[PDB]
Amino acid sequence: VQKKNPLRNKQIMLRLNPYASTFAKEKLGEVKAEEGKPPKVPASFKELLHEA
Amino acid sequence: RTYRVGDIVDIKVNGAVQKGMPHKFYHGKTGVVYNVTKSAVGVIVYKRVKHRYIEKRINVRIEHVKPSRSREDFLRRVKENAELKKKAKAEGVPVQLKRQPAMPREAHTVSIADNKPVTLAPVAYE
Amino acid sequence: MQVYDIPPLLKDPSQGGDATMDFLVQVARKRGRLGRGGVPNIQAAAMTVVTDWRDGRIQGWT
Amino acid sequence: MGRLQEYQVIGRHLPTEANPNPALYRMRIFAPNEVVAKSRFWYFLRGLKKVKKATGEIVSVNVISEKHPLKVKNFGIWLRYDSRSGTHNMYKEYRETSRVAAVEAMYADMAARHRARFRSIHILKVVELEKTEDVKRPYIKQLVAKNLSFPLPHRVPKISTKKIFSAKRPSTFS
Amino acid sequence: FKRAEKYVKEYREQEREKIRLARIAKQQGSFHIPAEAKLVFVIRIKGINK
Amino acid sequence: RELIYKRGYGKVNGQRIPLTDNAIIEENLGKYGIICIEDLIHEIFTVGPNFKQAANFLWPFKLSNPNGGFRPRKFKHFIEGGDLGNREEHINALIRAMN
RNA sequence: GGGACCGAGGACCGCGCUCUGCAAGGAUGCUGGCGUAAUGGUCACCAGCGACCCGUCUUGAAACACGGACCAAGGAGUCAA
RNA sequence: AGCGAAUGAACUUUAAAUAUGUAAGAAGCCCUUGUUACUUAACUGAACGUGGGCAUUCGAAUGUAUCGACACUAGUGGGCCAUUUUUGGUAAGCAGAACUGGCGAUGCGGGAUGAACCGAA
Repeated sequence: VQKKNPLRNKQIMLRLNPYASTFAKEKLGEVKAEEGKPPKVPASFKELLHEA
Repeated sequence: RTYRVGDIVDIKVNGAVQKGMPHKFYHGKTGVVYNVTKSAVGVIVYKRVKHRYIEKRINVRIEHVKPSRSREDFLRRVKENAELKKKAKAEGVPVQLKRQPAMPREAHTVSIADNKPVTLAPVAYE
Repeated sequence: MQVYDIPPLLKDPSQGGDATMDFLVQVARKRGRLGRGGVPNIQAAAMTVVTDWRDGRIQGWT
Repeated sequence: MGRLQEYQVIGRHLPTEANPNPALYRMRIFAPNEVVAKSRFWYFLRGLKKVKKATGEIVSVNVISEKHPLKVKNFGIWLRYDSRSGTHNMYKEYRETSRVAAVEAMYADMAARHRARFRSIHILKVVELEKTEDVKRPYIKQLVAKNLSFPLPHRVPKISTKKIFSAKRPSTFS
Repeated sequence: FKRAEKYVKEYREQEREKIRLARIAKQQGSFHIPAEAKLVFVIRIKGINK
Repeated sequence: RELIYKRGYGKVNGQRIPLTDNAIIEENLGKYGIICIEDLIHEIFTVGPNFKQAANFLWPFKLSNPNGGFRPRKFKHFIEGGDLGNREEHINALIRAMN
C-alpha cells in the first residue's frame, strides 16, 4: 500500500534482513584493526617520494 | 579469378581503368553478387537513407572486385568449436565454447629493483 | 564452504530433498555455468563435483 | 586551481612479450584530486613519449605532503606559458609556507598579470631557496630585510553587512 | 541469516586484504597495483536535445 | 545498499514492483540462487555470473536531483571542473546527494 | 535534537519484531471556541506578478495585403442513379 | 615513433584521431544415405531432403513497452538556418556537394527584447 524505507524503518529492515540485529549488537561496523607492531617506512620509499 | 553468383565481394575501384568504375560512395564497399557477365559483375549493395536501407544494384568490372574473408572468421569458428566439443566429450570436462569480451586487469605487484623510475619534466630539456 | 564458497542452502520441506537442488545451483554459480536466460547448468555442475571428488579435491572419510 | 595537492604518479607502458618489465616513468603533478593527476600524467607522457592511457597503466599515485608546513620559505618557480605570440619563459619567486601554496599563488598571479590559463602554464621547477642570497626579485628582497617591521595605515574596520545604519562614524586607525 | 553473516565477513576480509597486500609491497620495495574496477554506476544528467 | 533498499524496484511481468518482500525476489531470481535482498546486493557489488539477470531485473533507478547542486557549470568534463565523464570514487558523493 | 508538507485505504487474512502487544500490508488519541455568514461561495474594486487583435492568404518563416461599427433571425458536403 | 630494424604522403616493425562497408549458428552444422534431364574419366561435385544428435551458455555484449507477411484506407509530397568534412573563386563577399542537428505540428526557465542562442520537453 505504501513503500516504507528500510533505512528509516527498523521493522522493515529486520523483515528484509534478519542479521541487522546481530550487526548492531556485535558492533560489526566498529571492528578494530588486528594487533601488530607496525614496521616503519623504508628509507628507499621516502627518497623516491622526495626525489625531485 | 573465377566468381560465382551469391558470394561476398569487396569493391576497391582501381584508378588504372576508367571503364566500369562506380561512384565514390560505392568505393570501398561490400555486397553480394547477383549477376556475372563477361567483363562486369552486378553487385547488390545496401545504402542507408534515414533509418531504412534501400538496396542498390551496381555493375562493377573484374578489375575492381576481390573476395573477402569476413565469413572466413565464422567458418573458422564453426570447425574450431566442433573439434573442441568432440575433444571435450571424449575425456569429459566442459569447455567455454564462447568468446567473451576483454575483462579488467587483475591485481599484481611490480618490483622497483633494477628498474628505478626516471623522473620527467613536462617539457624535455637536454 | 571453504572450497567452493556455497552460501548456505535453503533447506525447504524435508531434508536433502530440495537442498541438493540448491547445491547444484550454487556450484554452477561459483563455476559459472548458466543458460541463455541465465538458468544454471545443474547437471554439469553435478558432474564437476563428482569429477572433483574423483580427483580428490574434496576431503572425506568413513 | 583550488586546494591543490602534490602527487607522485608512476606509470608504465603495458608489459608485452617483446618488452617485459617496462620503463616505469615518474612525475610530480599538482592536481586538485586523484583523477586529474592521472589525466595530467598521460597528457604529459603523450607529448614526451608514445605512451597513452590505452597501452599504459598506473603503478602508484602517492601524495607528497610538506616536510615542514610551519616554516616560512622562499620558493622559485620556473615556468613556460603560451600567449598569442608563442611560448615564453619566466622565473618568479614566492614567499610561502608550502610548495603547493606557492603553486596556488603562481596560478592566481599568472591569471592576474598575464591572463594565463591552467591549460597554457607548464611548471618546470619548484625550488626552495635555501640561502637568502639566492632570492633575486626585489619584492621578496624587502620581505627578507633585517629587522623588518611596518605599520598598517588606513585599516577599514570589519563592520557587519547587516548593520546598515551606524550611530558614530568609524575610524581607520585601529 | 547465515547468508548475510558470510557476506559481512567477506566484505571485511576483502577490504583488509587489499590493505595488507599494499602494505607488504611497500615494505618489500615494490608497488602493489589494485585491480581495475568491475562495477560502474552510470547516471544520465543531460537532456536529449541536439 | 542505499540504492537497492530505498530506490530498488523489480521487473515482474513488465511491471515496476517495489522490493518490499524477500518473496518477490525469490519468485523472480530464485532459480539463479538469489532469494533475498542481501544476495541481490552481493551480486551487484561482487560481480557474479548472474549479474546480467540481476541488473536487468532491477528497474533503472529514478534518482532525484542532488542536494547541494552539481558545480558552477556542469557540462564540462570532471577533469576540468565539470560533472560529465568518469570519476573514480567521487560518484559516491554524487549518489549520496541524489538519494 | 529542531522544523515543513501530506494521512492516501477501510472487518480479518501477509511479511516480521524490542512481546500481558508492537512503530509490523496508508492516523489515531485527548482538548478548546463557535454552532453562525464563523469557514465556504458569487460579483464589484484596489494591489503584486503574467499577458499582441481575431480570421483568411502567401512563404522555410515572418512582414505586407484582404474581411471586421453593433445586435437579432436566416446561412453552406444534401438527394437520386 | 624509428632509421643503435631494412629501404627511402609517395620509407616502414607497430600504429593514431575521426567517422565507414561486411559477417557473427538451429535458417548453422556434423554423421549415415534418396532424387535430378545440372556437372564429373568415376557412388565424383552442386541443389532439395529423409534418420540421430548439438534444446541446459545453442556457440560475443547490451537492450527488447513484440516482430513478420497479405489485403484495404486518409493526409503528405515545400524548404530556411547552423556544425563538421569537401570543391571552386574573389579586394572582400560568395557559389556547389555529403552527413548530422534545430525549426516547421511545441508550450516552459534563461539571454532586458526576439524565427535560427543556452537549459529543458
